[PDB]
Amino acid sequence: LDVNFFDELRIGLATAEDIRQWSYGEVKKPETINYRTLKPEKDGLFCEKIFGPTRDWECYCGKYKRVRFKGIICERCGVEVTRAKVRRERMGHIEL
Amino acid sequence: EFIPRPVKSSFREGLTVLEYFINTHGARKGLADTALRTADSGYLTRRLVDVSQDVIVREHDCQTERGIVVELADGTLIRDPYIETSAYARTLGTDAVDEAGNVIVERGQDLGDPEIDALLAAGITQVKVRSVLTCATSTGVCATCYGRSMATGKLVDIGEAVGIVAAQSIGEPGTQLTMTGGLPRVQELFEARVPRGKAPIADVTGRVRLEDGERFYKITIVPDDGGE
Amino acid sequence: LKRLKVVAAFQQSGNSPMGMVLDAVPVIPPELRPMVQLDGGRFATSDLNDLYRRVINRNNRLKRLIDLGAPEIIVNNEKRMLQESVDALFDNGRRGRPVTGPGNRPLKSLSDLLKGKQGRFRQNLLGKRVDYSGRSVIVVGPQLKLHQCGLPKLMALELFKPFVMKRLVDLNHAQNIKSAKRMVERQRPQVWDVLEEVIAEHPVLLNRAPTLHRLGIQAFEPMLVEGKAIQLHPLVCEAFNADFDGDQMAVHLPLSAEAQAEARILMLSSNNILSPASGRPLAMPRLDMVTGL
Amino acid sequence: SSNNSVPGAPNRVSFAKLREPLEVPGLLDVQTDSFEWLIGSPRWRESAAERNPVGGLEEVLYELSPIEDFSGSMSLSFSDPRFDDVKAPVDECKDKDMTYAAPLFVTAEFINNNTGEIKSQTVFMGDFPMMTEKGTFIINGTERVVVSQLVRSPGVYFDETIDKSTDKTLHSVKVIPSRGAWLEFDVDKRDTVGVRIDRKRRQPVTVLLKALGWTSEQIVERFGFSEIMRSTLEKDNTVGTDEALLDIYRKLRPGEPPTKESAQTLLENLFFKEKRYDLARVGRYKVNKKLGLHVGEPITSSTLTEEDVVATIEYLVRLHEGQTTMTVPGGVEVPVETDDIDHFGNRRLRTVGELIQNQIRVGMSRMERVVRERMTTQDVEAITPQTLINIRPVVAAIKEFFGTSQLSQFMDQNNPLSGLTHKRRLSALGPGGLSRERAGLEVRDVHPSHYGRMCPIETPEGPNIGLIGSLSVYARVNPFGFIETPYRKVVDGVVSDEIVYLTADEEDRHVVAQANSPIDADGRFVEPRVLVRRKAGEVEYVPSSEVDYMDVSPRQMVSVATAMIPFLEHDDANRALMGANMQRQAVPLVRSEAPLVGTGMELRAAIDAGDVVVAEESGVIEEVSADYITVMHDNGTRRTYRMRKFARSNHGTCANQCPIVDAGDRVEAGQVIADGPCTDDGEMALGKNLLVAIMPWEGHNYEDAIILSNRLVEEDVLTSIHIEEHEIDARDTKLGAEEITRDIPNISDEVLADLDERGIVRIGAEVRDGDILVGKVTPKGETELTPEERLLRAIFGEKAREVRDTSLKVPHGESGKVIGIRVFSREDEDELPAGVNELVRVYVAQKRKISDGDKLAGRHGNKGVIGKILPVEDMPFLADGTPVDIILNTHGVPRRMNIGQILETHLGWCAHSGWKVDAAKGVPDWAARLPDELLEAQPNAIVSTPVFDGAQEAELQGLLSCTLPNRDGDVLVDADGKAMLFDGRSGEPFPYPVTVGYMYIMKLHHLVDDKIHARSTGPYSMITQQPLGGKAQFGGQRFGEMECWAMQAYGAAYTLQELLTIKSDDTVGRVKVYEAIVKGENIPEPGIPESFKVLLKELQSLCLNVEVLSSDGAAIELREGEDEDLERAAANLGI
Amino acid sequence: QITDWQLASNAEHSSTGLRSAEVEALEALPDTEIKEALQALPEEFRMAVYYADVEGFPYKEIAEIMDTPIGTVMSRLHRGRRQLRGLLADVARDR
Amino acid sequence: LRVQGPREVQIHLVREVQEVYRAQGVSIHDKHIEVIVRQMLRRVTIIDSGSTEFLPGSLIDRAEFEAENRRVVAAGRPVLMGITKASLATDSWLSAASFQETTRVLTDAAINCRSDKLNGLKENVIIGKLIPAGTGINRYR
RNA sequence: CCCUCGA
DNA sequence: TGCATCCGTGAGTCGAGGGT
DNA sequence: TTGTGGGAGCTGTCACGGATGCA
Ligand SMILES: [Mg+2]
Ligand SMILES: [Zn+2]
Ligand SMILES: [Zn+2]
Repeated sequence: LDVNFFDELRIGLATAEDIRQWSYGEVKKPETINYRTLKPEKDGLFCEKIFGPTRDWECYCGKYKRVRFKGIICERCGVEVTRAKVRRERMGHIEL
Repeated sequence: EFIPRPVKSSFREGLTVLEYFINTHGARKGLADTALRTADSGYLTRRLVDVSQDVIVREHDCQTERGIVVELADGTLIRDPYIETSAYARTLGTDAVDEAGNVIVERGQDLGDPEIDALLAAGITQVKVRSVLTCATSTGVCATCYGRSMATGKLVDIGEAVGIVAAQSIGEPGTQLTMTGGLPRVQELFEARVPRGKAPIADVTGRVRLEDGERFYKITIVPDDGGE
Repeated sequence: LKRLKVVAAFQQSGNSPMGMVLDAVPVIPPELRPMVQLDGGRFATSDLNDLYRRVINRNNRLKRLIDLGAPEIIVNNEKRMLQESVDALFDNGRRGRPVTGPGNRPLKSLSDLLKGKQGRFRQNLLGKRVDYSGRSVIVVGPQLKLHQCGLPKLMALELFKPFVMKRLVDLNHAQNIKSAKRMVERQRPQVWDVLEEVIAEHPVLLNRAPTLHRLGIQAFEPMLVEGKAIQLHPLVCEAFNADFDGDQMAVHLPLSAEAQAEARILMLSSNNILSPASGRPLAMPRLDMVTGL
Repeated sequence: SSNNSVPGAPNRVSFAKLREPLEVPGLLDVQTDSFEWLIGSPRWRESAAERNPVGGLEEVLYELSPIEDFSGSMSLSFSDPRFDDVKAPVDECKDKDMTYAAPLFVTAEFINNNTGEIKSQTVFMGDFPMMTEKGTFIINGTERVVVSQLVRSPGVYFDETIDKSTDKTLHSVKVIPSRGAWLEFDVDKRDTVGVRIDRKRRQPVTVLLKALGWTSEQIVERFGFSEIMRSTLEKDNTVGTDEALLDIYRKLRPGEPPTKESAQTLLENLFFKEKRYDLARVGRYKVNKKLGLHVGEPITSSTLTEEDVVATIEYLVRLHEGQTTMTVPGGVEVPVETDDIDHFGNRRLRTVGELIQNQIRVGMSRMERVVRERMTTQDVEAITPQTLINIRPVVAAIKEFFGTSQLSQFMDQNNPLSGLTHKRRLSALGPGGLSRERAGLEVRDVHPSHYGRMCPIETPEGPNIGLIGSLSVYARVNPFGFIETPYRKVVDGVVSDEIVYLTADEEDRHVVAQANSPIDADGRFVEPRVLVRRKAGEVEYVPSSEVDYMDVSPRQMVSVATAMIPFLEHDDANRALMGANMQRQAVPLVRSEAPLVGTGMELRAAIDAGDVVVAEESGVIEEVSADYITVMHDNGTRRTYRMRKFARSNHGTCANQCPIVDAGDRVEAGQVIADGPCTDDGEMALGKNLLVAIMPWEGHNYEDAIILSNRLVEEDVLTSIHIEEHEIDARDTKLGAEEITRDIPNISDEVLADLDERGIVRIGAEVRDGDILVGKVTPKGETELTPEERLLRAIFGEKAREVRDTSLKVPHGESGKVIGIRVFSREDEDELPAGVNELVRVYVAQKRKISDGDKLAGRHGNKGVIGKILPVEDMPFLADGTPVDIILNTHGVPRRMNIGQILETHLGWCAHSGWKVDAAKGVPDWAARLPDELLEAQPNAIVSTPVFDGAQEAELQGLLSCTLPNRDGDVLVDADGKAMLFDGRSGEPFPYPVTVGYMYIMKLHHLVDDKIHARSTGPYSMITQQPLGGKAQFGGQRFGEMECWAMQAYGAAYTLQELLTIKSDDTVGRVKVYEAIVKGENIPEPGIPESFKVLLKELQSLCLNVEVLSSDGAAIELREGEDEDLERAAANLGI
Repeated sequence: QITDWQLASNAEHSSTGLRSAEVEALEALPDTEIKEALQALPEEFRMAVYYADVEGFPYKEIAEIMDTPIGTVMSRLHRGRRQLRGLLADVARDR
Repeated sequence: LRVQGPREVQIHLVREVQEVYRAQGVSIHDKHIEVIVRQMLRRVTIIDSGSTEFLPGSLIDRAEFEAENRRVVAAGRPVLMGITKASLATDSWLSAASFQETTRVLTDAAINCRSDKLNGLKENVIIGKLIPAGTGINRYR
């Protein structure tokens, strides 16, 4: 928890290196989610591999569905088994 | 623009059809005006809150001797019309001494209602008062220059955010201002704009030569120093 | 001098101007650009996703053209389109036409999300929606004292719900905190005797919009009242510019010792009799009272 | 007096003295005329015969046909539009979320000239939505109105604007058609005349003149008199014809290689080619009367002609000199003047039928694209009128229009008057109209041409003021879309009975007198000198020899709702607008009661509103039940009217029709058979007659508050019925389909006791806050089971799929009786959206009594909320024990300028008590003028005060003398209208006579029950993590910016922080604060607002590297822990 | 902008609702009826049931944590489930 | 301002605003208007930059102008600033961007690597810290 | 966000 | 190069419930 | 993937300051 005593708050221009140092993977596909299964398409704007898991402690394919498995990255999914909260603080990027 | 024919009827008698129709022009013009006027006043209030927000009281007294002189009053003294907003609630800058040696109000008193009454009763016609114009504090203002907190009646407490109270006090009645400007003029001054219809002033003391053409005035000032 | 203001700034602690040209675009986390299913089987997406999708589509089509060794005119067309789609993503409408959604509505870009009275600054940081707050019609209630307000029972019960729950478990009316919750939600008759206990001496803030000055928010001591309306002491009307032709007011419950103390001391109605603009009193007899006296 | 144009209508005796020579037209005619034109109904045709008849559809079809191919070989032409029957009745569409539509067929004839063959066919166009008998539409189940839209008529318009800097008087002209490209001509600061075409740069007008064919000398000959045209031609860049066309094309297409012939083609297509450019018959007539062209009444073609362009250019250059006259080749003495944008001869309205036609046309053209596309890609002998026509774009156009247009609106159905005025509205905004950011103040003003057309009183107080008006009583829209008003023709000084309908245009050429003008019984202007009006709000006295027309009636300027305010002319326009608006917010009460004091307008507004059941034909009542009414005509045929019973309106008010006839009764055509929601025996009854006292009462009616007798609670006189529709669906989700079930997790058998076997609440149950109405469960997933839920499921071996409770509950503060359940299934064949399996609506009815906080008002803008409901024994009472019903504070009346409310009160008393003027030894003087059969009245008589012709002051004072007494011979109200009241609290009499009387009071649809709201804690927005908004969503109040200024000015730092972190945004501090309060300990310290992190993330998304640093200068990590709570979870499971 | 009405409408059919601070707080507070029932069990039984069907470990792992053979962890598990089924009469309040 | 000096401008402006409010029967105490006017006269334009790092023509707060003048051992004449421009030119880029013209303020703050001291109350409001006023002052806190 | 309404 | 033009900035608060 | 083939809207806003660009 942040003690909320920040001295200063500073801007500058981001370098492409900074933009890649923030990113968790490149969004390569325009598709959002399957019209049938309502699940985030891989490499899309809602992909779970880079942005994060939609459901708490659940990977994309279901091989790791528990709080017991925590921190590990599913070698079949590429999805990190953690809280869904991460989907509000993990940026992707796009290589132009 | 006023209609030449007046509504000769009272609402007790009951207006005719044309009187009623005619009355609606102005009725609705005013109802519609109210929305734009309240938006204008609100924008001004937001800008004032922003410009004044960090102004807070920081210390009790900067101990300055600077201030401004306010008038309080051919056979008798006529109370000044503007005592309520410039003299009252100020901190007295210098002792108020009457025609005799009496000390009516001492330097650094509140100038409440009893004090202003005692001042007028003693023939005092001018007083020096502390102001935030003359306040010497680096950041913000000091309590003694600001005077009493209008909300509490006592002298302003050290933490008060008087910028927001000032912006609110100026904005709140802004919707009362109707029709160089009214509320447009308040905005013109606060925005520090070059005013429409600007009256030039003298750059130096001297003599005036006034060339009076047709729709063309030409003023020349010859300085007392003798310069250009 | 104009031109120097830029160069001198780029001439301090690195900060190379290369950052003004981009080879990689950052993509905002997906929670901040939601997509929700609607009644009907249709979806509603934030504009940000359509903008990023146009960027992605055009960048991929440019990749395809570069691979196919397309004519230079066509690849240049695609590069210009990519520039324009990133321009839309960042600040739509700033150059040329804005990317439009249905109804010829310009999609709100990342710049719009920050500007205006709807952007994050004015809409979500300098003011926000709060918990422990209610709203209702106001009625006069002339029997009150200056420091008091009539707070409806069904408002007080909700506003104080966790307090009355703790007390319900304190006095054994409930066995656990979950049953206390169920009790307050079912409005079992035990709660009301407890309610008047917790409400006592706990100040609440009343606000009436538009708040034109600080006296547009004032603290009161709540008296439990019969009915569904807030009773508002008749002498504070002038301060709120409140009449009783349908005005409504908002109730806010301070929680912390500090917030309650600020309410009792700084904001209590009977401590704010004087106008903070003119120094004169405002809680003065106004119309009927005048004709009485 | 009798008002007997309606059969069986109650006897409302009228104080009016002038005679109405004309009757109020069908108040729904504005919509029925329009739609029956669009359709081409038989009725419409007959009307045409009385007056070349084509219908809106026929017009689209003839404009579109014939459809030739690029080679002129094969032609498709649409011939006849016809309609099938309606697919389903109105109530059936409402129940099943359908659209009340009829199938549209057309006759499609395809010709092949190369083979000479002809294939006719009947082609189906789509399910065309239908207007009801009430002038509305049912769209996807809900009832809707298409509001008429105020647009500027096609034409040519000149205005004068002073120059920005130079202070020179500049002139501009806009040629604006009903469809196509705009044209503009503008003179600059410099004296060059310029043409602006579709916002392009201003080329010299000489460029266009030479591109049309006019040579340099041919131009100098005509425009030489104006040294402006000679100056701009000497300043012209190039001189020639095809070079001019070249420059036109160059400026018209940027980044484009110009070509002379394609420039010729494009320019001839833009304005003179009837394909994509059309100013309608309105625009043609407007420009022809504006410039003087074609005065032999030729209406053959409606397109921009070259001669029209030349005439407008010359008009502009001569208006720059401002000469009062002009003449064109063949022109006719044309006045030169600027145009008023707001004058109702230049501002027309597109009604419903035209609004629909304008979308039909778009769909048809999009379909014609596909027709021309199919004609090439298809085998020429294998095609048919069915293979070309794709009706997808037409159906999509109609659907889009009714479903997204600003002008297709949720019908407001508080009461019949609401819907009646809504159908009659004139709205300024919309597509093709003016936009809201361009809504100046002058479009909102009352314009002198609105007289008799748009009511100057009825309009909104808030942001829509002057943008929404309502049509005047006697007004009618002409086929051009202009509003006409009737006038009696005055021949040389006699006022005949010939009625002529004038537009605002034709009105300024004449002069108009008033309905208030004395005349002898034979007919002649016995008034010696008149006070009249002419153009631009003239007001002048004049001899009756110059008066051309006179008003047909007072209230001619007034709308329906406005014409229902007794003593309107005693009320200032502000409170009168308030009264007109608040009538349309009255709620229907359980028992409806017509006003003792009304105008002649109530009855005729109820009938035309439609919520009243009226007999189509004369007959005898064969049967009457609460459920239906059967009349046996003299024909031998029967007719049965089914009663709407406790239907829910769009706004939650109860639409309950009730029969007013008895079995055996004789009824005529046009007689009301059953009352509607706010009707009483055929008349509009929006409120109740209340015994009022005008006096302060102990501050409980301070500052507009109202005091009520508890009688109004006990006798249900201000009780209303309100019906909510709670709807919930079981649909397919990411973890499987939801199920509507009685098996709810974490719920005891007790709380389900009122549900049936399937999980829906049982009909007739009483329901309170949080009661399940429909049990539902949503697939959850094992990771989302709480540790307690996981333990319980393991121990008791529950193999059932893990679900979370997503039941539909009763929302906070709502309660009532379950009136009806309606359910649709996918197992059964029921139209449902995709993925939606089960749908169920529970209807709940609450009987709301009047309460502290409810809003009441009279008809004169006299609004208040209820401050206190006193026991009957506490009210001030009259000398015979009668407690007054409502106490209105005296201080509220005089400064609002509505003593109508007082005058009504007086008349209300008189009508309640009944009177008999002496009339012995002659009729008195005050009664001489009007009263006649008003010389006496029985108690609780029903009287009308027509606006501007009602009960005069002297006659009112006279009735207050001859008031009949009560049952003991006591006169309780003196000749001033005052009475001695006893203080019911103490018993002592009040020291002074108080005005008491009867006043009509309405229960406005602003009730505490709807408005009380409180939230401790609830839902949060996913984007910002701040509380949701709105009562319906259980939201939190917005502590806005000015509120934070208020909090700062106090120096209340901790309150401000707590409001801005733990009460909204701090996602861990929220939980820890609720936890602290529940555990009885001190509230913790705030965290970081989530919205600040959201701001930083948005900035990073803008490539801004915003970091937050510590004292050291090191970036701070803005994230939370993973296992921050491990000890206490074990502690809570007891391990 | 995504409407609050839209957020709530969507929450009506989602595996997890728009949860309130109070719900979270209660979930982070003891479930008294359940905690007392678990504390009634002996240590070995409570630990076996907790490891088995609260944390969901596989039985061999539950063995390796309590260093007892698989059979006796299974014995402790089934018998602690029985004892808790007896101890929890508030299943009827929730079932 | 340039003729009679700053002390006289402040008098002029307070009086000329009070006149508008007086002609409409509105009583504003002078001290509020003076609090606003004071913020219009807090900077000086640099005519000759002398030996300091100030770009000529820039508007510099009188306190920091005189402080950096004292430590360099500089031609500064007072400026009258409108309230909107005195607001957009504050040492807090957060305060400026949240007030008005957000895109421009943020572009400049980026180019200039501006570092917000986070000391104003509004800034403290935005981040969730106790405002430096009233009960949030260290003296009382 | 828009529409209609409320103070 | 000296302005005129064009462009970009801003235009009150909080509520209700119905929609894309 | 082959005779032919340019949208639907729109302005019915206003005041002010300063870069932009133009002769
Ligand atoms: Mg009010
Ligand atoms: Zn996986
Ligand atoms: Zn000082």
